Amino acid sequence: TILDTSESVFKNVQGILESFGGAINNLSGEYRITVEKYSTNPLRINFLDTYGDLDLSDTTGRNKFNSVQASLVDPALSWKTNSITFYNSKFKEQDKGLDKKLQLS
Amino acid sequence: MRLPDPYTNPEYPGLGFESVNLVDNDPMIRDELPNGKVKEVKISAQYWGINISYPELFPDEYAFLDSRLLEYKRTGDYLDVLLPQYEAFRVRGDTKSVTIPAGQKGSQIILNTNGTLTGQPKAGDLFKLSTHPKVYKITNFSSSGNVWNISLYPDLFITTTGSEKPVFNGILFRTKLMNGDSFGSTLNNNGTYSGISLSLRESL
Amino acid sequence: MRLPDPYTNPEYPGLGFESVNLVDNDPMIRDELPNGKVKEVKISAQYWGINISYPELFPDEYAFLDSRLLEYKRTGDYLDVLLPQYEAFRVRGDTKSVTIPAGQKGSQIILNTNGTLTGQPKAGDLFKLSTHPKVYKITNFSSSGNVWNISLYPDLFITTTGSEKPVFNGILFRTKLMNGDSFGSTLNNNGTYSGISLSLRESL
Amino acid sequence: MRLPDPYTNPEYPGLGFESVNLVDNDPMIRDELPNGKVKEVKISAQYWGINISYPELFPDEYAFLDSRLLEYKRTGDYLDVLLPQYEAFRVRGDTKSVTIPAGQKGSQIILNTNGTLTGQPKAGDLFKLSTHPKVYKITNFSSSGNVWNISLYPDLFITTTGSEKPVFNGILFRTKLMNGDSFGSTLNNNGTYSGISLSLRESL
Amino acid sequence: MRLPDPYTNPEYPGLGFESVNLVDNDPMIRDELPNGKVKEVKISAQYWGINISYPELFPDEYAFLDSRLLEYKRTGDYLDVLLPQYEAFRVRGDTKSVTIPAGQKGSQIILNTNGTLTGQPKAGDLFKLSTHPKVYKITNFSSSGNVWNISLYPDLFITTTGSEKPVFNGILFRTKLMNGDSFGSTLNNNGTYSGISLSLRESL
Amino acid sequence: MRLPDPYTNPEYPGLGFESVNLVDNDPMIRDELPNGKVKEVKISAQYWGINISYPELFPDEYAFLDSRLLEYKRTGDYLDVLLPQYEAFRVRGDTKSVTIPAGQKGSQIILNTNGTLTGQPKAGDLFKLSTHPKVYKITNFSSSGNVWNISLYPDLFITTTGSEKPVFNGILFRTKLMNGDSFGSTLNNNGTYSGISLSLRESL
Amino acid sequence: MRLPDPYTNPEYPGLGFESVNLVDNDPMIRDELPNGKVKEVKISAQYWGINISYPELFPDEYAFLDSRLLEYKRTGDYLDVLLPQYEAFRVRGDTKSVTIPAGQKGSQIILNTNGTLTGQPKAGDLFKLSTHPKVYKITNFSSSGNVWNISLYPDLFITTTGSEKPVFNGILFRTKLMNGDSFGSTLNNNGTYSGISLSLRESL
Amino acid sequence: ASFRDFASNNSTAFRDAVELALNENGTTLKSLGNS
Amino acid sequence: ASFRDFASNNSTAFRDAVELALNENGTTLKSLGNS
Amino acid sequence: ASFRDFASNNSTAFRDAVELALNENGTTLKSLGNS
Amino acid sequence: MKKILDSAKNYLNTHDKLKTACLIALELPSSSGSAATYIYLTDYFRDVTYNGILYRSGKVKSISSHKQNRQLSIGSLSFTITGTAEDEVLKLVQNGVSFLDRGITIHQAIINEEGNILPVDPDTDGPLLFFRGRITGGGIKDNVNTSGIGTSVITWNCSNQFYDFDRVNGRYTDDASHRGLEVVNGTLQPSNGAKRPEYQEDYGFFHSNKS
Amino acid sequence: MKKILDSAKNYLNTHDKLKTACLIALELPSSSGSAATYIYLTDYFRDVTYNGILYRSGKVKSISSHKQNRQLSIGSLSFTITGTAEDEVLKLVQNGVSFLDRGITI
Repeated sequence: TILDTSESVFKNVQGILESFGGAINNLSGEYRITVEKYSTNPLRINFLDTYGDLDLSDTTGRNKFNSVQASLVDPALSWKTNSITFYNSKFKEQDKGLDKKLQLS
Repeated sequence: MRLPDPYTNPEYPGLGFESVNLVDNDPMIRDELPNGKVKEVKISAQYWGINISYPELFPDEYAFLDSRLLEYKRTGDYLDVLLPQYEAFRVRGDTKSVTIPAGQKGSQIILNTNGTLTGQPKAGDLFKLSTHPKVYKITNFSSSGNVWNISLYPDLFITTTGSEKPVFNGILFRTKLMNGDSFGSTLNNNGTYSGISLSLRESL
Repeated sequence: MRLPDPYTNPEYPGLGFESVNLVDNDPMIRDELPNGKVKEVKISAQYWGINISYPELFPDEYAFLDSRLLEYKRTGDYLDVLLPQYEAFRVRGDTKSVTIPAGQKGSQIILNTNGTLTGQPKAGDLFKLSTHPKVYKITNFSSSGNVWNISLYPDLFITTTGSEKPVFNGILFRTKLMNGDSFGSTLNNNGTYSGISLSLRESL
Repeated sequence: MRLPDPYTNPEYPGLGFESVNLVDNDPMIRDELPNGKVKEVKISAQYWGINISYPELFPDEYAFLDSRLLEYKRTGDYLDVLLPQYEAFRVRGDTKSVTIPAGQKGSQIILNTNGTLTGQPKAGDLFKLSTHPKVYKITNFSSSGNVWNISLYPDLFITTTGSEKPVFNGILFRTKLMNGDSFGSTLNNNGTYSGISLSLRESL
Repeated sequence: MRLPDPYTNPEYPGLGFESVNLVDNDPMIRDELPNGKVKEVKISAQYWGINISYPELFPDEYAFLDSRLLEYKRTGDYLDVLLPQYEAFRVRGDTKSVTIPAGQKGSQIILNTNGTLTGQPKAGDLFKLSTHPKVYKITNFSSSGNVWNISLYPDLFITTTGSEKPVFNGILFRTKLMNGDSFGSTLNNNGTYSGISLSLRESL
Repeated sequence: MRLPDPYTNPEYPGLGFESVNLVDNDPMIRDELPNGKVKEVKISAQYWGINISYPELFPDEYAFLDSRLLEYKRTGDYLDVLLPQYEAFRVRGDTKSVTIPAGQKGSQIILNTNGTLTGQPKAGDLFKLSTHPKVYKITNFSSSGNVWNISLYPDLFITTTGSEKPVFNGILFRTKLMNGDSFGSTLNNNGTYSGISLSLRESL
Repeated sequence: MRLPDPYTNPEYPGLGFESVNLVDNDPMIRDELPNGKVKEVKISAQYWGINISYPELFPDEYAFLDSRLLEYKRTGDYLDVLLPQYEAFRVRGDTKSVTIPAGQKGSQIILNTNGTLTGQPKAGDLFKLSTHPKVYKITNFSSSGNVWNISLYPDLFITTTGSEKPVFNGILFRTKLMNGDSFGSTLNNNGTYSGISLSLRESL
Repeated sequence: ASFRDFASNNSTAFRDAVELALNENGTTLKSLGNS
Repeated sequence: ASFRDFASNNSTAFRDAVELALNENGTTLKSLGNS
Repeated sequence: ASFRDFASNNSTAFRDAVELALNENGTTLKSLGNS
Repeated sequence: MKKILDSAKNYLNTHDKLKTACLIALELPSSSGSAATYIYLTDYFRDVTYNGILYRSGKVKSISSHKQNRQLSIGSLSFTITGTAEDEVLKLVQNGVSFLDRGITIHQAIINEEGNILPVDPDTDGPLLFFRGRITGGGIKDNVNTSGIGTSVITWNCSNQFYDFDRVNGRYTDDASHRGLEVVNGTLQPSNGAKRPEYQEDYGFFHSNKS
Repeated sequence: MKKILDSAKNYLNTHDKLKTACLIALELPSSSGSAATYIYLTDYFRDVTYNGILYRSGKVKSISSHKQNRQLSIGSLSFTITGTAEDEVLKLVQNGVSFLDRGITI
C-alpha cells in the first residue's frame, strides 16, 4: 500500500480498510479489528430469544451481479493498470441470462 | 420544619389530614419478552410520595397554614410530615448504646441491640437511621439473641459508617412541597377557604 | 413467595379477594384477508393475568399486606397466588405414584394413575405440572379405567420427561406485580385503607 | 363447533343472548366531489359482525361456557352462532333435487326448484349455499313457475359449479371469536361472573 | 328507488321518522379579513342532508326495512325519500300545462301556469324541477295573475330549457346512505330493534 | 335585513332571544416576560360576537324564521340584530345639526352638540356613526358645555370626514351568520322544531 | 385605574367578589436528581394571580362593570384591585414618618416607626412598598420596641433606597386581564348576567 | 398530505438532521458548493 | 420507532424541504448528478 | 419549535428518507465522499 | 393519451359504484432459469378468470401508487401479500434462490353487473394495464406483540428496466470480456457470458493489451 | 465476541431483576495541561466504590446509546448531567478553558 499522507486520517483509515474487509469497533472500550470469516461454532439465536420484531430485506437489484471486472497496478507491467475479468456460467444460468457486471478497482 | 398537624396545634382542628396517600414511587424499566418472561431493571431511587387533603378552612386555620407554607417557601426548608398510623411505640429504650457494624450497603441492617432495647419491631413499621433522612419500612425482622436482622424495602441509601443509630419512634418525612409553582386557595362568600391540597415528595 | 390470604393467615379476614379477574392473554398475529378469511398465527407465549381487588383493609391488615409486598419487591423473587374459586378439591389422593409417559407435546396429555386417584377432574378446572410453573386449564376429559386423557388450553410449554407429576390441588400462579412503580394507599377518616387492588401477571 | 345457546343447553338459562348486534361490515372508499356527486368504490369483502352480551353467570353456566370457548381456542375451530329471529321456517322440502345452473358470479341466484319445495322465501330472510360458509340475506324474490329469482346482498363469494344446493333453514354463522387476545371475566364476591362479551366476526 | 314509509307501506306503522334532521350543507370559502369584513365565496355545490331516526322497530318491520336497504346497497342506485312535514298539498292541479320559459339561471324563476293551478305556494315549502333531481326551497313568492315569480335558496343548477315542469307535490330527495360501511342493529330481550337511524345525504 | 324578533313580529313569540351572548373578540398577541412584565400587541380588529339561543319552535314560527334565513343566504345580505337591553332612550333630538370635527382617528369622539340634543349618554351604552356600520360602546363621557367627549372601546374604524352624524338610539349590529355551512334543525315527533342556534359575527 | 367594587361604588352591591382565588405563581427550575434529592432554582419573577367570580349581575351593574373594563382595554393602563379579606385595618396611624433604612435586599426588612404606628401586623397579612407596586405577604413578625422586623415571602424586588414608605392598608394589586381576548356575557330571560368571572394576573 | 407545508416551514431543521447522520462517516453537506 | 416507515412514505417532501434550506445559500441538490 | 431536538434524535431516518427520493433518478448521497 | 373504448367511456360516466380488481401475475423466484412458473393473484374477494387464467384470491393485501414524472426515474411500485400464507413466505425466504430479473404484470379490471370484465383497452378488448416491470427487492416484517395483535406483511418491490442506474453495459476491448472467459476445470474456456454465442470463437481483441 | 466469565453467565440467566449502574470518569476541562484531575460519577442512587474510587451520585441523569456499524464512523455518545448542580455548570462555562483532548471512560 501507499498512503498519501496529504489525505485525512479518517479517509486514510477508511481506505486501508475495505481492502481486506475490516471494521474498527470502539464498543466494549478497546479498539477491535474484525474481519469477515466463517466459523464452525457460531452463536445460536432462536427467534423466541428476541424481542419479537423482525425485518427481512433483500435488495437483489443494485447489489447482485453475475460477473466481475477489476483493475490493479501490477508490477508485471511497468506499474501500469491490468484488468482482471471473468464470468460465471452458474450465476448467469440463474437470473435468466441477465448481463450484470461488478466493477472494482 | 414541621407541617402543622393537630398534635402540635390542636386549636386548629381543620389542619388535620382528612386523607393521606403514601405513594410508593420506584421507577423501573420493565420489559416483557415474547417468551412470557417479564424482566425489570432498576436504576433510579425510590421516594415516598405523600398527598394531603384538607376540609373547608376557617380564616384563622388558613392563616396559620399559609403562614407556615410561606415560611417554608421563603427559607427553602424541608417540611416534616408525621403520619399518626405509623406512631405505634414498640421499641423503647436508648438508641445510643446500640451499635451497627459498618460496611452494610445492601437492603438489610444487622444491629447488636446490646440488650438495651425492650420490645421488638413489627413488620411493616417505619424505620430510619439517625444520620440519613431517608425513611425505610421493615419488611421482615428476625431476632437471634441481641443481634437483630431488620430487612428494609428501599436499598440502603448510605453505607453504614458504624456511627449510625437506629430510629424507630418519632420518624418524620423530610418532604419537599411539590405543586408549589401554582399554589392557591379559593375563598368562598361564606368566609371559608376551600380547595387546598398538599402534594409532598420525600426530598432526602 | 406466597401472597397472604385468609387461608395462610386466618387472623386477617380483611385479606382475601373482593373480586378476581382471570384474563386470558394470548398474543397472536391476526390478519384479516380481503376474501373474508381471518388468519391468526400464535407465536408469543400465553400468560394468565390476575387482577385482584381488596375490600376495606384495616391498618394492621394493610401493614401485613404491604410488608409482604415490599419483601417481594426487595428480594425480587416471584409472588405466588392461590385463586380460591378453583380450590374445589375434586381429586383426592397422593399423585407421587402417578406417571406421565415421556415425549408428549401439545394440548393433549396422557397420565397413568395406577389406580391411586379418586375423583374426576371436570372441564374448566386448573392443572399444573410438578416441574414447570405454567398453569393450564382443562378443557375436556376422557378416561379409560386408570389412564386419563386430559386436554389443556395452552399447549404444553415443555415436553414431558417422564418424571413430571400432576398437581390437581393447591395450584399457585408464579406471577409478577404490574402496579409496583406507582402503588399508593389512601387512609380514610374512618380508619380503613380503601381501594387496594393488584394487577398481577404470570411470568413464564 | 356450536356456541352454547338455550336451544341445545336449556339447563343453563344464563347462556342466552341478552342482546345480539348483527353488524353490516362492507368497507368502501367513498369520495365526495365538489360538484355534489358522491362516489363509492368497493374492493374488500363484506363480513357479518355479531356481538353477544351476557347477564350475570353462575359458576356452572360460566364453567360450561368457558370450557366451550377454551375448546374453541385449543382446536382452532369455528364457532357457529344461531340467531333465533332468523329461524322462521318458510321453505320446506328436499334441497337435493333442486338444481342451480352454473356460472352465476353476480349478486343473484336463479334456481329451478323442480316443484320439490313448498312455500316461498321472504325478503330479508337468511340464505346460504351448501358448499360455501358465507351467509346471504334475500333482498328480493320473484317466482315465475318453478324457477326462483333470489337476490342476495353480498355479491356471490363463489361461482356456482352446478352442484351447490340452497339452504334456507338451519343456517349458522361460521364465526371466529375476535377480542380473544385479552379475554377475561371478573368474579364478584357473591359468586357470579360478570363482564362477559363475545365480539364475533364471520370468518368464512 | 323508494325508501319504505307508512305512506307506501301502511301495514308497517313502525316505519316512519321519529325525528328528521334536514341540515343545510353549503361549503364556502369564508375568509375573515383583518379589517372586520367577512368575505365568503361559494364554489362547491350545496346538498341537503337528511338524518332519519326510527322508533322501536319490530322484527318484521326491520326485516322489510333492511331488505330494502340491502337491495339499495346491491343494485347501487339512488335512494329516494319523502319528508312528510313538507307534504302539505297546498297546490292542486296538474302541472303538465305549466310552461317555464327557457334561459333562466340563478335563484329567481318565472313560470306561467296558464290558469291551471289552484293554491299559493308559501315561503318555506319545497320545489323541484321535473328533469333535474335537485330539491330547492322557496324563500319568497310573488304572483301577478297567472305568472308566478318564485325565489329559491339554491341557485338553479341547470338553466331552464323551456320544457322543465314544476313539481310542487310528492318531492323526493335523491339521496345516498352514509352509514352503510358499519350499520348494526341491536335486538333487545323485549323483541324490538332499538336505535335504528340513518344519515342520508343528497347526491348531485 | 332584520332578524325576526318579537318587536316586529310578536305573533311568533318563540322567535324571542332566550339568551344572548355578546362576545368581545379582540385578538391580541400576549407575551409574558420572565421579569414578570406581561406585554400585549394588537394588530387585528375587534368584532362583536352575538350568539342566539331559541326554544322549541312551532311549525309556523320555524317556517317564518327559516324563510328569513334562507332569504339572507340567497341575497347574501347582512342580518341586523337588535338587543333590547341596549335600547334605553337617553339622547333625544335631531342628529343632523350636530357636527363632528374631522381628522379624528383615535379612540375618542369630540362632537359639538350645538344644543340640539337633550339628555346625556351614559357609560356602557351603544354608540354608532351614521357612515360606518361598526358598533361602539361608550366607556366614558364628559360634557363641557355643548361639546361632548365620548370615549369608545374599539379604536375608530374610520377617520371622521366631518359629515358623520352620531347615532345613539335604534342601533343594529350588521352581523353575518356564522355556522351556516352546516345549518339544520331536527323536527321531533310532536311537531316542534328543536336545536336551533344562531352564531352571528359582526361583519362590518 | 381602580376596579369597581362595593367600597368604591356602594350603589352597586352586585359588584363584589362571590369568590376570589389568590394563587401563588413562582416559576422554578425544578430538577429531580436520581439520588432522591430535589433541586429547584428560582430565576423567573413571582407574581400573584387573582381569579374573581361575580354573582348574578343586573343590567345596570354589568353596564358599569364592562364600561370600566372597556376603558381599561382602551387606555391600556393597569387595573388595580383591592382584596377585601386582607382589609382588616390592624395597623392604625400615618406611615409618612416611618423610615426604612436604605441598602436592604432579600426577604428580611427593617423599618423604624419612630413611635408612630399602633397595632401589630400578624403573619399572613399583606405588605407593599410605597414606590414599587409589588405586593408581598408577611410570613413572620418580630419587634423590639419601635423597630419592626418583617419577613416577606417574595424577596424585595428592589433594594430599599431609604425613602420607601410602608403601606399596611389599602393595598392594590397592579394587575392585567387575562380573559380580554374572548370575554362574553350571557343575558338570561330572568334579566341577569350570569357567570361573570375574571382571571387577573399581577404585572411586574 | 398537509405535511409538505409543515416541512417547508422547518427546512433548516431538516438540513441539520440530515447533516447529523452524514457526519457519522466523513460526509458532510458543505461539500456541494464546489459542484 | 415507527417513524421510518412514515418517512419512507413521504420521501419527496423530505427532499424538497432539504433543498429549500440549501437554496438559502447557493447550494442545491441537483449538483449530485455530476459526481 | 421543539422539533429540532426530535429530528436530531432520528437523523438516520431522515438521511434514508432523503436518499430514497434521490434514487428515483440516478442521484444518491454516497457521492459526497469524493468531494 | 391512452385511447379508451367508447363503450367503457359510457360505463365510467354513468355508473358511480365501480367494482375494480387488480390482477397480479408475478414470476416465481426459481433457483435456476429453467421453465417459467407464474403465480396469478387478485385483490378481489372472489377469483377472477381472465383469458382462461384463474387469478386466485386471498393473498394480496395492498398496492402502492404508480407515479411518473417528466424526468427519467425508476418507476417504483409496492404490492403486499398477507405474509401469513406460509406458502408465499417460503418462496421469498428460500435459500439459494434469486429473482434478479423476474417480471410482473398488473391489470386494472372493472367488474360488471353480471360479474364479467368490462372491456376497456381497444387493442386487446380487455382490461387496462396498471404496471409491468421487474422485481427488484422484497421483504417481510414480523411484529410479535407480547400483548395484543401482531402483524406480518410481505412486501414485494417492483420497478422498470432502469432499476440499476449504476450499470455500465459495454463491450470493453479485451479478449477475456469479449468471449466471456471463465476457468472451468484448469483452462480459461469461453462461456455463455458473451453477449452472443458466436463471440466464443472471436479472437479479434487478442493482442489488444500490448498494442 | 467479547468473552464473559461463566460466573456472570449464570447470574445473567437466572436473575430477572438486574440492578445496573454506569460508572462515569471524565477528565476535568483545565486551562493548562498540567496534572490530571478526574470527576467520578455514577447513575446509581447510592455511591459505588470501584477499585477504591468513590463514584459519587446525584449528578448524572441519562446516557445515550452507543451504535457501531461496519463502516468507519465516529462513535457518538451523549450523557447528561443535571445542570442544576451549579458546580458542574461553572466547569463547562468557565472562560479560557479548553477540553479538546479530555477523555472519558464509562
